[PDB]
Amino acid sequence: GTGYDLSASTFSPDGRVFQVEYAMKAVENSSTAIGIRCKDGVVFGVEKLVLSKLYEEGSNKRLFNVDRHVGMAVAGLLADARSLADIAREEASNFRSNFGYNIPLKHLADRVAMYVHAYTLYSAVRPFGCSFMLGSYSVNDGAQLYMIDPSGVSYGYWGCAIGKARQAAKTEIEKLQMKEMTCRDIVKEVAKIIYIVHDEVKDKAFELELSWVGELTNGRHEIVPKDIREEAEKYAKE
Amino acid sequence: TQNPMVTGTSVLGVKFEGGVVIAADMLGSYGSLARFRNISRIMRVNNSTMLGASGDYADFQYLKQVLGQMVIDEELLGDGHSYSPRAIHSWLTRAMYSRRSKMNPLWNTMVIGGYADGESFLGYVDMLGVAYEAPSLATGYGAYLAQPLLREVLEKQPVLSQTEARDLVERCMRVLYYRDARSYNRFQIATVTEKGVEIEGPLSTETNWDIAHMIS
Amino acid sequence: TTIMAVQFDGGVVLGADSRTTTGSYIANRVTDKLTPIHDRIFCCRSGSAADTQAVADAVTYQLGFHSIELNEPPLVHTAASLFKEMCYRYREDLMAGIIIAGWDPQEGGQVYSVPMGGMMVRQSFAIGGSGSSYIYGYVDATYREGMTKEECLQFTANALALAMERDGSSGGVIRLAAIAESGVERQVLLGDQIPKFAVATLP
Amino acid sequence: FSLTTFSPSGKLVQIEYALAAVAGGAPSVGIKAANGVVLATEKKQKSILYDERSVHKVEPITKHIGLVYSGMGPDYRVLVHRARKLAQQYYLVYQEPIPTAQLVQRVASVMQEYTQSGGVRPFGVSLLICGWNEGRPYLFQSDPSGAYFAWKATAMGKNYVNGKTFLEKRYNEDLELEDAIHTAILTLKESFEGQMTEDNIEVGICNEAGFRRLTPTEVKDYLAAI
Amino acid sequence: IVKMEVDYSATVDQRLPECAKLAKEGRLQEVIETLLSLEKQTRTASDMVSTSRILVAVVKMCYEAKEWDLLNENIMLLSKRRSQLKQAVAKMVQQCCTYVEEITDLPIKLRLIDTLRMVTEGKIYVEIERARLTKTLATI
Amino acid sequence: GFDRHITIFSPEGRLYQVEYAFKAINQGGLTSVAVRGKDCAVIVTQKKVPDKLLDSSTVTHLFKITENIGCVMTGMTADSRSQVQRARYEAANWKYKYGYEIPVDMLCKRIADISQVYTQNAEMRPLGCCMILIGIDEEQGPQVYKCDPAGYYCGFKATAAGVKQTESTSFLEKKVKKKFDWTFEQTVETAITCLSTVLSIDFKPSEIEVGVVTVENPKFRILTEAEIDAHLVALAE
Amino acid sequence: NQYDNDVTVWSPQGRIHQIEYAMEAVKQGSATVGLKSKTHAVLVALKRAQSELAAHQKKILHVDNHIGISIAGLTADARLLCNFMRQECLDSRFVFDRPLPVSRLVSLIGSKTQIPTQRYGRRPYGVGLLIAGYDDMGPHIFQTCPSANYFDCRAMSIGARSQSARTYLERHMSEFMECNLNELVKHGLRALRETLPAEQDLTTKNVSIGIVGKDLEFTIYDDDDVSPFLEGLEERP
Repeated sequence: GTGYDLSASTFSPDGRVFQVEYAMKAVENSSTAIGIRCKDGVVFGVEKLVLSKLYEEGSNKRLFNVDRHVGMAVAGLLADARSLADIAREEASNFRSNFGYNIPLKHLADRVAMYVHAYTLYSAVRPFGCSFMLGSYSVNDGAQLYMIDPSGVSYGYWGCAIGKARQAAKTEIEKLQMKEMTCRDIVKEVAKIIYIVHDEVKDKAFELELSWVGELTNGRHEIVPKDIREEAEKYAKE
Repeated sequence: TQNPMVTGTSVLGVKFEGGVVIAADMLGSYGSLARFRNISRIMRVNNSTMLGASGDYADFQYLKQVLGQMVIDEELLGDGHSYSPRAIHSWLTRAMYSRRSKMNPLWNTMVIGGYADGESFLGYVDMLGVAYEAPSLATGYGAYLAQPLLREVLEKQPVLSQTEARDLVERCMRVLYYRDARSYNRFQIATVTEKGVEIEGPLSTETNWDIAHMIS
Repeated sequence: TTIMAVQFDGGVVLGADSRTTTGSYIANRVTDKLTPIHDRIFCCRSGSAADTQAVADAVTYQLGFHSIELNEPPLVHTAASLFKEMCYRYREDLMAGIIIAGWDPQEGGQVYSVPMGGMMVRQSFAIGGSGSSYIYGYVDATYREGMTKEECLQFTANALALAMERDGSSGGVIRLAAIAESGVERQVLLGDQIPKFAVATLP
Repeated sequence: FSLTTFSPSGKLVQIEYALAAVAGGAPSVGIKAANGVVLATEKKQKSILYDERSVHKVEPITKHIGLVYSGMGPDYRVLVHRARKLAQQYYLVYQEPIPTAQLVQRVASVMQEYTQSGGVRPFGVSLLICGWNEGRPYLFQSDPSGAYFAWKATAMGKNYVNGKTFLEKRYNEDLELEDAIHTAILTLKESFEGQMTEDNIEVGICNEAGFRRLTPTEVKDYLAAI
Repeated sequence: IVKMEVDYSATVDQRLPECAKLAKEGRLQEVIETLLSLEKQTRTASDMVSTSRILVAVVKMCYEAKEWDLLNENIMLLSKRRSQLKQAVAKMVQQCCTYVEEITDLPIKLRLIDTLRMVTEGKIYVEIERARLTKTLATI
Repeated sequence: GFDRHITIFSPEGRLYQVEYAFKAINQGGLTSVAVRGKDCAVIVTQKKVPDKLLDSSTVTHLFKITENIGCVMTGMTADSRSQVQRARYEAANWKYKYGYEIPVDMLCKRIADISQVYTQNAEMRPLGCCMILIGIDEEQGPQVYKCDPAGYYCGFKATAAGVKQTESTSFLEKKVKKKFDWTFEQTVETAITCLSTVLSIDFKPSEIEVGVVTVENPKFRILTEAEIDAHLVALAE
Repeated sequence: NQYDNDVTVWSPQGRIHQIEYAMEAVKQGSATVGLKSKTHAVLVALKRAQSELAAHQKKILHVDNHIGISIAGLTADARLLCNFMRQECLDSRFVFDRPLPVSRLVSLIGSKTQIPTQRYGRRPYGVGLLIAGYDDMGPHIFQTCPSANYFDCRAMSIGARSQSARTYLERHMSEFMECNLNELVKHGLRALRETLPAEQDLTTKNVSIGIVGKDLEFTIYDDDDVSPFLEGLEERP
């Protein structure tokens, strides 16, 4: 690059946008994530590095609630990730105010992806340094899960992972047999996969933030009860 | 906004020991017309706060949408906090005052009931931004008819029990149906308590017409 | 004019009159008041004809765009939300009574009412327009639960016919629209086919 | 900065590069005859996959104003759209003058939003304009930075130099009738590599009756007997 | 060539001999069609041995029921359906080569040229050419 | 310098930014083919799906812009979706402003004008996605057009875009030079065999997604697995 | 290094460099510690003095009765953040008569500071914030870095040589919930005293204390107010 990798408005000689090619590197460097579409819902999971024990119980959590039934598991530059989560919350609120009911996940993912692409198109603004999964469930549309790269577009995922170790997580994700496994065992298995991914081999101790959406929660994307999912973390440990 | 077309009639509510009960009939008065007889004028603000309104039902629906959206946004953050019914009453008060200042008033008189921190709260806000809290509240002709009974009950009994409170509310609804042109014999009664907000549904009051034989 | 909607099992039936009045002169005696907002969603207009047409066309815009961007037929509730927002934000300028109905696979036959003011309500049956105020008792007394397609069609046709014959601002022909999963079927009742309850007052 | 810019000491380097770009390769000759004006151009589509009745090089801006152009067709589209809007606005303001040739000079002058407000990047197309609503014809050229030139015969292609030389040697002249379109086709022939045909060559004529883009039938008729 | 997806070895074992009994004299073509459906299923599952066995069974049924014409259009359809598996068609041609050499007959010349046309579509050096050489020698 | 860094005219008299943006379409690893026929217009692009954890239901590159116009995108997917959204907005806005549905040529013209505005100025950049849109037009038969990151909107009968677009265009030029009209079987088979000869995988009926617009049947039919499988069986016969 | 020049540009190795430089603005500042308790939040800030004649400057800024902040870094765009937080808390007071919960305020600050990290020509707010608040969930201590990524913390310190204070707080953070007000304040004073070189020592004039509790609204204690806390120092410089 050298000369062409200064602003996103400058195309590469081969026809590439090196600003986003570098923004993807921040996502590749930040801690990983995972989201699996269970048979009747979607289960999230993210390891968060407790950089210092001075911090309280899990804060700046990689999980977010963008709408009543929709959750966002994000990785990458966390401040811009939170700003984008606020953008998604505003988009969901606006859609609910205008068209009523709840925003379908495919349309929400498409709109937030178009907003992210608007931020990577220009020169004055810079591409977002974050990649996130949007997971939701409803009785009508089942469970959906869309993943958005820092510059790419939403894609339907049965199971997806992002962050430091995408391939290592995805191998065991594809090893796992989804589409017939209930969200409970999927919660056990996502923690198992995260613990299989390196946590303290080169880093500090990690916390297990896991999220729910499904008919077992009648929609209503909420963080899994951590007190009762500590045993799921224990099964992951074994 | 400027001239309501479909108006909702009176709503009332009283607080008791450990909870509050409000009641609104299910009639949307298109002037002198009983156009809509199966509409709910009571909204669940959250798990521990209820709200009813009297007046333009379109304005009530707009306020319901906005307030539900802001409650959803508040609960999305997952900070453990919530919009206390006192805060909700203040927010509605400010909204009505801002609309009046902009000279686009919201043709609704609203009663906000809640039970948080183990203490019952029962707010009141009108179109002109006048707000306060009282143990018993009523709107429109309800404040003329049902309110005196509540005041005379509360003067001798500063505190109330839930069963006799809802019986008193039912009697006040009967009185309002008897002597209000815009009233209807189908009212919803919503009770807020420590367990949450429970709405009974299309309750009806029994009418007495023995005095009809006193015409001659 | 009079507009009316009824919801039955698996679809809805809409009936509207063809008269639009200006003062005491008949501007258009064959007015088509059943505007198709989408393939399976229809609109019944009452009041200011220009305002009704503008609101219906803008909502048809937004709803078609929204359906295309979802790759799925829109909900009748979504259309009614669009109408309520459009009417409520501009109620002080726009004075129009709108009856919305249609069929979607999510719920089925649905009917909503958005009169002047901008309020939305879901009803088993909806009635509006200048001539509506004359058939309230009949429509309420002669409506059953679980009525089939033909029963709803005939009952709505009768209600529109009586509203026409009684109200001075209503007349001409009757337009019926049956909306279901199979599609929409629109028919016109004219002249002798109008269900008539003759009033032969004795001399 | 956000206008026509980049003018060093005694030069307009960006404008000169724009003129190097408008050298193009579409000859697009124009001839001002006594009866009217002919704007002929070459449509040499890559392969037979492309279509010739789909896109056009000659555009009627109004009733008797016709337009042909040079390199940077995408810029030319926006320019002709702007020209149509400008002519329509003038006709609306000064209602019903049937304004073509008392407007051809005026529309050429209002081709100042064309370049004098370049838009960061100047337009890369030079366009020839024809009009005949004055009892006399008019052929004007507007370039990526200049203004109306009021030509009598010129070309704006890859071989525009020898095309103009051919025009003057073949004596564009003044007594030439409307059928100087034969000479225009001959001038294209010099800057053409192929057996030119009706779809390969697009020509519009603007006489005192009005402007008309000649259909492939008449273009082939003229190309016959050449 | 391509990885096997769904094997039907149990299905062909339990059904193919029963199909042979049901059409011992080959009067039924529904049996041929249903094994065509089964081998199509195994082909979409990318199984070679099952398809080869089905084709070998089909030609063996045609041998025993001596329908020479129906053999000709049957093998034409088998070789031209989607080209199937190159191993399977090369097999089927091989047992066809083994069969045409034992019955003298008049139209075995037609059988020889039919298989020649089926194999001359290409794939000569690849997937068996000695069969085509032997057929040409047989024609000689 | 910065002649090759910003959207400014080169000293040699060229525009290098759009020249790079066109190669951006080749980047991404995909190809698409569009064939206009006697009465229909069919388009097909490969569906490169890495790993099955993705949803093949939503990985598509073809969309409905309106009830009769269907597009296929080639290039970066984010810009592709942005331009698809813009095209849908333009179609809806045209239907609102003018009663009749937007002709496909006019829609391509508007998209090309937007792209030309993008290559104008310097604050923004061109979108690296080439769009091929087809649709039935009355008094015109089937119509196919291509809008490019530059603003040049054209293309007809047989037109392709993607990495190996040149080979597909050459084969389609051979086919169209062979003077025989394609019915609503020959057009589809021609497109399928073109894309297969470009990329020989024999095209298992799951890795391509074909869109069809006929005249007797309007609308952009995104042909299902069964239809593409039937066409593939008929072709390989 | 080219890629380190501007905030908008992104480094090829990953994260951008201007924000990483922005965190050096808070590193180059006087030390400050802030710790939670079961019922109180206490901030101990080192009031850095220019010269003995001049005052020790102002730290531990006041926001509301239940929220108080401590700045560490670029003082210019720090009173701006103080104004923003005061305005938001007063807006909450005005709209629904309740103290704005600290978590929502911190989220607002993070969102507000995130935009300059992406808008060209806008430097990030290189200010380190130690927000002490008492919402309904007990005391809270939050650290806001110029990278706009806030953190919640049982006890956190920022400033020059603040790593030693961080280590002391971590080693003594187990015995933080069950501490009297004076005990916790003395914990913070020992943590801050361990930051400066051995020549420096705590004085009534060079230290500031911010205490907020359940019944105690936020109060900024200094020399005379600090002396009762400064007693029993257990001085081991």
